[PDB]
Amino acid sequence: IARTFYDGPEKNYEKTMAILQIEAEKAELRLKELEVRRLMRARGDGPWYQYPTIDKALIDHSPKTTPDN
Amino acid sequence: MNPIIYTTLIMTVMSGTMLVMISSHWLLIWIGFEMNLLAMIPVLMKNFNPRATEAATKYFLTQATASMMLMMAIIINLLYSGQWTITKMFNPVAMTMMTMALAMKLGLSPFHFWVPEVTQGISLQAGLLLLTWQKLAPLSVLCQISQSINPNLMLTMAMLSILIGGWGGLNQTQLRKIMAYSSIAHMGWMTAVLPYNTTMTILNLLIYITMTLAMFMLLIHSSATTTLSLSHTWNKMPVITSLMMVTLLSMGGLPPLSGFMPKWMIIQEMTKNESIIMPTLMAMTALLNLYFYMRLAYSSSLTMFPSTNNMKMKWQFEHTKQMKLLPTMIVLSTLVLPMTPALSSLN
Amino acid sequence: TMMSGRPGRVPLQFLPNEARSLPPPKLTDPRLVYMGFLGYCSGLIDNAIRRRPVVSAGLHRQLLYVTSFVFFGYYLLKRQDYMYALRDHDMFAYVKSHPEDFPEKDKKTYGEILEEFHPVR
Amino acid sequence: NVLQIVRDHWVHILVPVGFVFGCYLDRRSDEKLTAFRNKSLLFKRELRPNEEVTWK
Amino acid sequence: PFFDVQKRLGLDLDRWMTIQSAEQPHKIPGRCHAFEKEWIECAHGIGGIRAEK
Amino acid sequence: AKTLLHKYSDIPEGTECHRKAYASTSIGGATGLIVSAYSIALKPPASFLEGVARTGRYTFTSAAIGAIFGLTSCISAQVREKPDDPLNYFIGGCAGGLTLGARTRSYGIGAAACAYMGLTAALVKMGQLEGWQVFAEPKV
Amino acid sequence: MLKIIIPTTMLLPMTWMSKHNMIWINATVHSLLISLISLSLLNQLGENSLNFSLTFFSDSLSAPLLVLTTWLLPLMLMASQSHLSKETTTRKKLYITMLILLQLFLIMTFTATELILFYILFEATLVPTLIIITRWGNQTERLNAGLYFLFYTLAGSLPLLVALVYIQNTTGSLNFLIIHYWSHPLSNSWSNIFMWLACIMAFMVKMPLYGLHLWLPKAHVEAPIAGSMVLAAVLLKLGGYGMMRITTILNPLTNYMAYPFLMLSMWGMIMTSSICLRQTDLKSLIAYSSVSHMALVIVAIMIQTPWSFMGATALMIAHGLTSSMLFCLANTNYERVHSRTMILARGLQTLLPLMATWWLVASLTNLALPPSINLIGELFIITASFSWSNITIILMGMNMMITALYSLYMLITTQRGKYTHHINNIKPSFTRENALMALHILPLLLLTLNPKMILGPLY
Amino acid sequence: IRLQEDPDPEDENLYEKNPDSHGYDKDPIVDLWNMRVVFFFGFSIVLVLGSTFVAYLPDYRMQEWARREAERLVKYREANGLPLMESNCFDPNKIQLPE
Amino acid sequence: SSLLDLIWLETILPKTTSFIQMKMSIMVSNQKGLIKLYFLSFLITIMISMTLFN
Repeated sequence: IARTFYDGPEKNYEKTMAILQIEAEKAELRLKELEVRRLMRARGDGPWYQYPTIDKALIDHSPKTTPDN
Repeated sequence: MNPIIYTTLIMTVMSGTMLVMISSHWLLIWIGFEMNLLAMIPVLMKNFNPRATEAATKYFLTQATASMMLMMAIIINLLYSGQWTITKMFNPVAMTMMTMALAMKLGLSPFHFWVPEVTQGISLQAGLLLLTWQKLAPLSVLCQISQSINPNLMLTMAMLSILIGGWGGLNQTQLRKIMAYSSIAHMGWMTAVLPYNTTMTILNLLIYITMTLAMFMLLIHSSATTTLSLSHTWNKMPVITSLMMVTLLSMGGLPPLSGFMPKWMIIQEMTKNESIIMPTLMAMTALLNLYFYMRLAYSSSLTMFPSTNNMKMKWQFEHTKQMKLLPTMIVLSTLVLPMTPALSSLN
Repeated sequence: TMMSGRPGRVPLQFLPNEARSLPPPKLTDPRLVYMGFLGYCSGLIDNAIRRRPVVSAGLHRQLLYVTSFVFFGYYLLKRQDYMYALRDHDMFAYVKSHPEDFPEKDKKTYGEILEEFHPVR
Repeated sequence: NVLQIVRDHWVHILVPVGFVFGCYLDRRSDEKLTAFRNKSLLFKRELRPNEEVTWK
Repeated sequence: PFFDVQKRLGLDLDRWMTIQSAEQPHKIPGRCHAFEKEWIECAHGIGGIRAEK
Repeated sequence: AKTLLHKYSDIPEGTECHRKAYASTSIGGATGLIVSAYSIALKPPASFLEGVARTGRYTFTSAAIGAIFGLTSCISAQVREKPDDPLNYFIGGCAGGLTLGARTRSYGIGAAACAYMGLTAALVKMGQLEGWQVFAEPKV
Repeated sequence: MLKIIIPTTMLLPMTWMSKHNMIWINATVHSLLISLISLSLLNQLGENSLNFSLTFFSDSLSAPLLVLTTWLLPLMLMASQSHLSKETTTRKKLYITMLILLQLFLIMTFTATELILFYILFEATLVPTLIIITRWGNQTERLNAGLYFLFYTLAGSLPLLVALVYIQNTTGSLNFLIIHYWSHPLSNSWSNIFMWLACIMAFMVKMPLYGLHLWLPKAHVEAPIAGSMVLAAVLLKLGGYGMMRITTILNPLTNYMAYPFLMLSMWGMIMTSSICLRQTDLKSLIAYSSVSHMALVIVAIMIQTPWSFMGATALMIAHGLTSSMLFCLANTNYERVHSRTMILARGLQTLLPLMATWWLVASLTNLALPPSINLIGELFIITASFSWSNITIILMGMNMMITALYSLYMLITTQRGKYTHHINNIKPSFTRENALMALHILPLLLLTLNPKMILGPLY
Repeated sequence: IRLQEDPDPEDENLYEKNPDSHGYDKDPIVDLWNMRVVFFFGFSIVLVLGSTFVAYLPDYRMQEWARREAERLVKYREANGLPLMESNCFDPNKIQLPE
Repeated sequence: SSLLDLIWLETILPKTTSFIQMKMSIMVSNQKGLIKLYFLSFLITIMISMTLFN
């Protein structure tokens, strides 16, 4: 039965090790992502949560009728 | 109404919505809203009768009041900032006026009565267009201005919408009123998740639009506007009743159907923001929506109501007109839970 | 809006040029197979609603359903993968740029960590 | 005739081919988790001269 | 929500009317043209949060 | 609403039971006034006197519920010398529920209101202790 | 686990493409084949679980439940083919499809390695069950029964979803291995108390706990035979499996929050046995017996000792088999006389001898008769509760006495006495019914022969 | 009366048309083959083969291995005067208690 | 059986909750569809939003 239908314990042991490593890395990444999201929303110094501001290319710098702008 | 006039009015409604969704100027956004309302009124009044006229009158009055409040908010924001670009509004009073105007347009509680009244007044196609498009546009504006929305007011209106929709749908027996109260509850969910993740708001909007389109197309196919009228459909085409039962189960949020994904993602996102009481209450209140969905499902599909004698001739004849994309709507509203991580693409 | 307004984002662009540097989904992706399954279900529901033989009628229609669903699913998977990769890239860049906010911590073994013991009785 | 019998008894292969496909997919899933193969402290050993992997 | 068709196509439909420091007919200056220009140039390209702060 | 709520929070739990009762009565009166205004708007009375009577009944019931809740909670905390205890809030909530049942003259309504309001007030006290937030400020 | 999951997803097209007169034969044969294939999961390890992949894993607790589900499917097929002879071919195929979907969801539930996926699947088990009940039930009360069942379960389970997403946000993962290796003590606070309440209350409603059980008599009495068989055998064990899985992270708060649930479970076990003593309906009697047994399982899980978990697992398996057999016997007698009243049909011992023998064996296994696995599990739970406290022996003894009393009362009322004079449509027992009873009873005795296969990981 | 409803049909007996009926189906041949497949597969295959498979399942729980290991440890410890059961699961030298 | 299982355990959870939901549903849906009434409600809501929320 063991020869035909089943494999050695090494396979299950090392598959479990790999699965645990993957899941631990995913959990750490999730927590780090939450921290990064909180910091980015609080500060606004990263790529995320960059709410639009007025483009300065619209400003007309040609001389006006009034000298003091 | 002439078919050319009908199609140009539909195109004008869509043009107004697109103008709202692509404009960067508050005046142009208001113009889009006005054009949408102006072209929408005859669409409601297409099939002339006192009920259609009354529904159109009530809808016009509500939308005109909301548009006036929205323009006042725009003017007040201009006074304190001198800006027309649609960004975070610079005055809390202007923001409150804008939020109330957009909530009135969306039908959020306590501005909800016109939604069931108009939906019962107008036909099935008019109700479908109303719900879908007229929820599509103001939510776009709200998503644009989300960063300045007052969380307390928005969540209060959302919770009121959920409760009122659940209770109204619980009491009603007319299919159009049931659909209107379901729309109110789903709008409550979406606006509740709005001040946290507009992406989740858009996801819930897409799922709700798909489910509503499928349900309204099924109702058009069955030509039933009441519960008893729907109770005869099993004797003429039981496939439609079974598909509608599955869609109703999906709309209640039962796993593993598509309707569970919006509630699941909204609960997750709102919990990320250290809010537990609100997601728990919102999840528990949806049981009313599920209850009247199940009550409708008992009458139509899971049981067999008495029939009549001319149903034999109805058997002999065949359904001529076809509503394309109905199978696609039925599939997408029931079997897209495994494809959930596409919300990043939606992002 | 988290990733909206990201610098250098072209409006109305389903897939930017920088997405070409990512591994495309395999044609035998299980997500693509599920998309094809959804297309097949759509074809079956079409036949059932129109009162045709469910499995026999409209083989061309079923084929077009499956093909369209697979096509759109492939492009949707490409966009989803690109967005998730971009999120991870931005997160790692921010972690690199803010060491004060993300500092390394001393690692102590369970022989040094004191944990209270709660008996079960 | 054979053609009539097979037209009625062709469904009996579905569950067996599904079982075979499931076993194949189990093998494929296992082949993606070979990150600590022959690297666990408990089962680490030197390879035999005529084998490439400890388990498949 | 906001499909930036104007920026995608390079059009100009309402950005001319968005602000009072833009191109005005006969170069008529606004009442607060200099102040608006200073604020816009300060806030350009830093995001809403940093612009407000 | 914010002013009254922050006044009630400012008054300490185990002290100044008269002030606590006054603040709770004010909160209840405001709630009853809003409820009566909505009731008159949605379901108009047949006469001005009927409308005034309905407003008076609703406002007095709400104010009585608030006063009984505040008095019971403050007195219980004071006599037990155990502030920051949800049990006092539960007792006050059940007292308010019994007051509502007496006002509506229904034993079943009174019992259900006692149970539900006691649970709700206990939850409110637990939230005040633990920092629970209903309208959580956006983050992350 | 794909070698078991995919064959069911192939059973679906087989059912929908088979000929009209071969659907039952094909479904039964291939369900038995799938059960034989799923018997391989009983080869468990002594140190850790069987981790097939990142999504599915098997344990010494998951394996017996999976084998029970795979073995229970063909019995449901036999009973359904008994009572669905006049249905159209499409509706027969729909019923078989509902049963197949329920089995598939149960398999994925018991093999899910993550708490959120487990939640999704164990909630997905409601839809096929609700459809089966409210569509193929016989009485008018099937609609109300379905409403009660659905809303009890969902009102229990929604706070569980909130708790699971909150735990994911706080800790980073809902994977069971991660939450077991990285488990941290739960401090005594209102927040932790309410998290504990959410999880435990969801699973208690699923158990069901005493005071949260009305949906069980409503659904079990009014469901069809297959629905009643699956509701008691497997669907009741979702609560116990979840509580065994979820209590990893709830310590040491479980030592203090278990008192109300333990008191409810013990006293309600006594109360439901007493209710069984005075029941005028046979299906109701069996349903309340199920309530008592699951209350005992709740007691074992709450006291939470290695000796209690083994007894809990054994009692779950034994109760599943025994309840399925009792429901089948009651359904046969109902099909004879078209009524569920227990005293309507009597003298069945002298009208149907071998069926009386099946009744006797089922009643003997229902009460804890050694060396049956029912007795093994009950005795382990009683000993663990005795270690917990020394009046639990008083409560367990009272429960055992009333259990024997009502079991033998049911047996005597249904079988002994003189037959009803006017009931003359009791045909001889069918080969199908006798085979169903034999397939229900023989695995129970074989598991008695080999008991360590159903004692869980703690063995 | 308020409907045009069919009367409740009389219950049908399978033994009426087929005296030697196993109760599976109305058609005698299909009934017989359903009985044959159920009995053969279920009883023979599942019961006998699965029961002997479970009986002869390999000792993966390491009961025999644990017994042999315990025997070796008892032999070694009692042959050298060491305690049969250690008082500590871990090494106090490797455990650093706080001060 | 009667007093606890069939009467009071029914009265506490399933019957009281259902009765409350039915009463609230009747209260919400018992509207005569008068625009004057619910527009006055709108005015009250607007004033409450302007004053209470700050």
